Amino acid sequence: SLAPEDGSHRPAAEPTPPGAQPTAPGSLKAPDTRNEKLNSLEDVRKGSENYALTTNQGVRIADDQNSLRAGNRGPTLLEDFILREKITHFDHERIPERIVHARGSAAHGYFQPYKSLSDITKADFLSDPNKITPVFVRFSTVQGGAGSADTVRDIRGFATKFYTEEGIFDLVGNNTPIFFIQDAHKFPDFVHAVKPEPHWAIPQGQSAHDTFWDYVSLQPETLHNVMWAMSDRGIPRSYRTMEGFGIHTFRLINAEGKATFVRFHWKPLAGKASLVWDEAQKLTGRDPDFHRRELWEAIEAGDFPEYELGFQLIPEEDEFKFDFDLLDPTKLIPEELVPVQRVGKMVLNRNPDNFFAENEQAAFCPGHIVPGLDFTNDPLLQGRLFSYIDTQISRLGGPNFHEIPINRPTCPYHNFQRDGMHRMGIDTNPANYEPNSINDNWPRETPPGPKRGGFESYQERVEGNKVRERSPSFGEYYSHPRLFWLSQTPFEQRHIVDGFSFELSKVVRPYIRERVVDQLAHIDLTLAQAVAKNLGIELTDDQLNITPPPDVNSLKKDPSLSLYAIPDGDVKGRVVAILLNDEVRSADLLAILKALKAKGVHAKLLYSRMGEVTADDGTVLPIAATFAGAPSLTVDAVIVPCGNIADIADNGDANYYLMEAYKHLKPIALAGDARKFKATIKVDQGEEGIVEADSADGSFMDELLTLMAAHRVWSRIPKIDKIPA
Amino acid sequence: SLAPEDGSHRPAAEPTPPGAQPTAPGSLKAPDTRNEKLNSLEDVRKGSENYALTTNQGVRIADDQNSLRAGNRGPTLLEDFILREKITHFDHERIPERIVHARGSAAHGYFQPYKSLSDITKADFLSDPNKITPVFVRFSTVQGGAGSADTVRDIRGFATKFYTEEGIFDLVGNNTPIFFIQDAHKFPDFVHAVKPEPHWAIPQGQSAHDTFWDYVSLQPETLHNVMWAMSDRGIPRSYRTMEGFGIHTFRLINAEGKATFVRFHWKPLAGKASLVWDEAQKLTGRDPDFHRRELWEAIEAGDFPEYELGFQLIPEEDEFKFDFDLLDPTKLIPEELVPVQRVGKMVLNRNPDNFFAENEQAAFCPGHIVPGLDFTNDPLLQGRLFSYIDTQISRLGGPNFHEIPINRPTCPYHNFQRDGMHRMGIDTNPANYEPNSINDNWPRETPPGPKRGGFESYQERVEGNKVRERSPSFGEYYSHPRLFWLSQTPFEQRHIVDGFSFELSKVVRPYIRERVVDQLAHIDLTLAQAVAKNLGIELTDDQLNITPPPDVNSLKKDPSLSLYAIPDGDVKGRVVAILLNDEVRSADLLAILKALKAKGVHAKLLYSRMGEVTADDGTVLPIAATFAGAPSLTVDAVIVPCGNIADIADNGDANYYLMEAYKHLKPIALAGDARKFKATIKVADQGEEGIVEADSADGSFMDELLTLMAAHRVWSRIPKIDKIPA
Ligand code: HEM
Ligand code: HEM
Repeated sequence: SLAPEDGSHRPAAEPTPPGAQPTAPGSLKAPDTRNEKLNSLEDVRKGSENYALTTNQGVRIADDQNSLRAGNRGPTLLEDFILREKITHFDHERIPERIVHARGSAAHGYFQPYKSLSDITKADFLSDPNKITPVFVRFSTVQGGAGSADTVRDIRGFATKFYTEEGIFDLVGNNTPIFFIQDAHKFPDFVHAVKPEPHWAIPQGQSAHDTFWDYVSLQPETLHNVMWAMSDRGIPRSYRTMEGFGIHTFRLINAEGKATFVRFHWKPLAGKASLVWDEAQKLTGRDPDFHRRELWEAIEAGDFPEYELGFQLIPEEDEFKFDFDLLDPTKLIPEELVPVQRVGKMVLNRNPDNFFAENEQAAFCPGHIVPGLDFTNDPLLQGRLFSYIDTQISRLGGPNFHEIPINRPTCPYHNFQRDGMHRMGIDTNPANYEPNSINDNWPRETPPGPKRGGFESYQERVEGNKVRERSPSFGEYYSHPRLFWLSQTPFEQRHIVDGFSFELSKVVRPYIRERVVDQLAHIDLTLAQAVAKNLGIELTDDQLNITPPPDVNSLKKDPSLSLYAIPDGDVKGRVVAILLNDEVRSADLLAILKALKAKGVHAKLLYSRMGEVTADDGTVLPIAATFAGAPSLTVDAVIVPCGNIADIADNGDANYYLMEAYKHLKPIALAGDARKFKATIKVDQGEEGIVEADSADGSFMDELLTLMAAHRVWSRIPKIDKIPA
Repeated sequence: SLAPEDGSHRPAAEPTPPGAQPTAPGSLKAPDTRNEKLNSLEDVRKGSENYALTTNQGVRIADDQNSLRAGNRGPTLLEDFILREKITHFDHERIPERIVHARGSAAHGYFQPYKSLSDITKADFLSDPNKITPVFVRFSTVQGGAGSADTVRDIRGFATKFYTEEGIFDLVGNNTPIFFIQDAHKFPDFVHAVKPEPHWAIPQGQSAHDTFWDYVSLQPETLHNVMWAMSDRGIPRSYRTMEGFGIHTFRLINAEGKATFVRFHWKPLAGKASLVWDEAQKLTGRDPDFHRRELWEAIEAGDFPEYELGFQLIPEEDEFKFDFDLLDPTKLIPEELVPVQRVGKMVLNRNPDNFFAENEQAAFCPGHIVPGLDFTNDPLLQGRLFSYIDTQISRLGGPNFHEIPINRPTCPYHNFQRDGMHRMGIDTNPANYEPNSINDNWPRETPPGPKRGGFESYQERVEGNKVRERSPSFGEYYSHPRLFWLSQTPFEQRHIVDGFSFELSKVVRPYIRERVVDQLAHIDLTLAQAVAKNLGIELTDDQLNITPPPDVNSLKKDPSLSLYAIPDGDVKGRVVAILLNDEVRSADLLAILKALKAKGVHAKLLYSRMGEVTADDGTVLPIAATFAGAPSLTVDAVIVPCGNIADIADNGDANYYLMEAYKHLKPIALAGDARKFKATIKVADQGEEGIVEADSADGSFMDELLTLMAAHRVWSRIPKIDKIPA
């Protein structure tokens, strides 16, 4: 009898925009949204409604408020089995977090290819355009714990579990196309350096400390993935607005046994967008769950995250054609030399029911491949194949982690494997070995073949001695950092300079700072000088004379490496803050919202207090948040309609919201008297990125939506140093 | 060699101010700080200098950069035993974090009593003023994960491990004197409610979501601890600047067998200080490891955290002489009815060497008591006794967690317990059971005695029927929250109203907000009216007519419940930001620093870039951090000296630096042309209380600034920050 009579506790099982309703588990939120993986999970879902509360043994509980005691004011009794089971289960809730990418957010989806790829690979999931494969995707950061913030400067993980007809395929990618290290053997050294320092366990979610920059300074192979990290790539606006990459070269194998080299790409259909550092660092304070929240809400809204799977393809005879080793994971393949051809579409359309059961327990391993794919001798990748199965024995508590429901294949699985902790499968097979006659040798081996064949490795030639030795072909470190750098817009280049500058400023030992700078002189002198000047370091004459590295196969730049050089903006799923007053002009707010709804743009209505305001025309407006409660940090744009502006004109928080939005390069739109706010951000004829008009004209809504399509107002950067926000 | 020639890589083994040197494991940083427990760990401490790099089996590694592979562009081989060992170890580094109080920072220290307490207890470690007991202290939040932020709004844990001669005593406490719930049976319900919500695991380190307040609204026993939480107690300035409480009534037992009732207190020598919320929420962004870092750095500097252990003592016959029940842990004992007798002093004086080894693996339990102490029937505490041992099994991977070194007793430990995962002790006893004749029954039972006796429970009379039932004497929920609210300052009350309003602001279902407000009308109408207004709620005529709850044993208020009502200010260990310019007035700096050193106040010098600047008298000043890099959030005060003020006058980061500190009520001092900054903070020519100003910083200027800091924050300023866009 505790629920409200108006039924305001329950959300609607309808797509609703962010903040409209309580968020719910996905099967309640969207019961009609289905795929084969999600239908297969019905057998393990527990309901709640109209159920007696029980122990795990099915015994109904009379009193869930009290321990059993020898009297009212008595001591608690050992015999209280209901108390102890409840506490015992609570005391054992936690399991070890992932050693890396502990922080992650996940959703169910489906994948479909555009056309049969059966010419280049015999993988069943790429075999036909009508073949629809369920996926589960987890996006993550890298350094921080499960309880760390989302919008840190870090790499992001992009791992995809394809539940195919011929097995699970895990594509375990990152949001940059390279990694920091060449050889798996040094993964703990590099991960120990970026991680919090072992004496005092500081700092969390930050590469900005001494041990990371010490390692980078002594291992220049790192410098290419560090540039990406120090770029706006390091702080994305959303998981929906970043690129995914496989990073390693892998193989495709077709029915003839012909092997094609591949690199995997995810391209975001919503386009690439990133935060700026001041905004990102502050947002870890205002909303540490910002990416996790944004993603759940985009999906509850129907703003389904969409990505296009892309292949970079290289014939086997083309292995040595480039200036870099294809097996080197610190080098990218420029899109200018090898294009991405579109392979398929992935759509994330449903949230999970239980984060711990589905996200936290989900296990990806890049070793999970299917017939039609295969590895290469990329010596980072070779090392990963051992690690992902080893870690699950402790993290998921045994070798039966595949029987945990999220991890189960939809396709059939039968073998002679037996027992292990938390064994779920009860095998009826008389034989637990092959060859056997007592079960006629079932289940049986399948020979390799074009469809439904057994897995067989590509018969790659191996010649050479047993050595622990780095290929000399890997021993070039500066030319790809340089290609990346020259491919960036000038405003991206300052953001990179500022990232290096900020992080190095945090480094306590100055010699570590000086060595990182000396490494930068080897990539480009302009970038190297701009950092030295922010650190009060002066380049020597030797440093000034360092010859630039070769370009990569004759390229001066590649613009596919920039987030913004070629615009790809889509406003659908973006959010505007609307700053109300106590007597809002109804005409302005009516026009504003119908323009946003038309382009799938969301709004939140903000005031100095919660509850309701009334517009000039009597309309009751409910309030989503306070100006302090949902700061500018959390929106793409700000719109102030006309009304009793006097009401908010001297409001400290209302003026700061405009200044915070303005400093962070966001579009700002002012109608009527709202223009008087132009004084707080020191703007009168007006400027690019401030939309102003007598009323929210509809041309006014067109100017604002056009700016939102370009994501930020880069022209504004020269003005923001003056503004104290 | 990879190290610099100059030796700038190694910190000095002598105390230094924060930022002066790189931080170090405590045994490198302070090798001559010792106690019996730090000396006991010497057997497991592992050096690194001048040693061969080896496998765990002690095989020397020749090449630590490469997998073994067939050809230098070849596949990795299974037979590489060195790579697999390194990867495996890495692949298995994490253990589960604690279910609650996962986020924490800890340190070694000692405890000494002021005088022999054998009159009221036979606890050996309280027996003698010369008895020095080593400790390990862990401070924590409650809700957040091990990787969540320090300065969130939350309860803080204050756990103390005493290594006594008669066994380990863990006093496991929180920074408020009550808890949210009465019976341990509902702990999982309350924790599930305050924790991130199960569908999407949002939000981290916050109680500002629907399920916590849904529970608060439907369970009014919660309201007293919610009041402390919504107050500035929820956002302390430092672990050094908060109080500690055991919460439960415990028993002291003396040699004669007399039981005395006790509640435990930790009184901070550095005094009580707290953040403001806007400042604290932002610090979780700018520096989420702020409490952890400050603790480590205070100790590296020599500003030791110090606390006074205090007892509230109730003789057994007074058990019913309060109009609240002593065994209810949502109820507090007012220091006005029962004063805290300061009984001893604890000092935290050494950082650990390895955070995982000592902090993360440290296990505390309220069941770990020693002869001279006993329990009560407090039903929250009764439940705790089961849980602390139970999680330790999964979290530290078996029943041998006491053999993890930081957990080990310094006193002798011998029993018939055998085996278990990772058993370290090799037992030579021919017997693994008693009674035995084969070892002559060693080891042996000890009869209870005044000193070095066996533990025997206090023979408390039990009369009742087996019931799952809540004492009706527990069912009064508003009178302690009222006593707390009346005991606060007007600015403290404003901050509580703001705490409730901001958090209920983030509650999505308005009926939950209406419901929490209805509860506040049962506590106090003024507080209920101010929260409803901030939420656009109108109290009904009914809500307006709700009778206030009665006084607690007729106290009108208790100023011990307030952080600021009585000044306890100590500025030793605080920090000042000094905002530099490219030609600083040396006269201003020379006075600013001389006065801070004298009071033990730290300074970090700040500029628009790193490196150095030169003073007008030719002094080279090293820059500690940028304005952006060390925001106002991280300092107690800001002083701006004279020099070339034009250099930073148009600097947005520098103006905003002063605007943030002003909004957060911090003291600001401006000398000479620095006064030109008064305009950014909208201070008039006439000046205002809380802005120190003079044409040079001569003596009166610093005495004015340091006086403001003793008062911690400028409360008079709260009406003037409405009109600052910061
Ligand atoms: C290009 C290089 C790498 C990429 C792109 C990569 C990618 C990822 C991703 C996306 C995850 C998170 C999966 C999830 O969300 O659950 C992850 C986790 C992990 N990675 Fe990597 N990784 C790389 C290199 C390595 C290496 C060299 C090692 C060790 C040899 C390693 C060991 C692990 C482990 C232990 C986890 C946690 C495993 C688990 O509990 O499931 N990774 N990696
Ligand atoms: C007044 C009430 C309570 C206080 C003051 C309190 C205090 C604490 C503190 C300070 C810690 C952290 C210890 C550390 O740093 O290692 C802790 C941990 C814990 N508490 Fe509580 N607690 C209370 C109630 C409860 C209750 C009722 C339960 C369970 C029924 C409980 C279960 C736990 C558990 C399981 C841990 C984790 C311990 C570990 O993993 O080592 N607590 N508590």
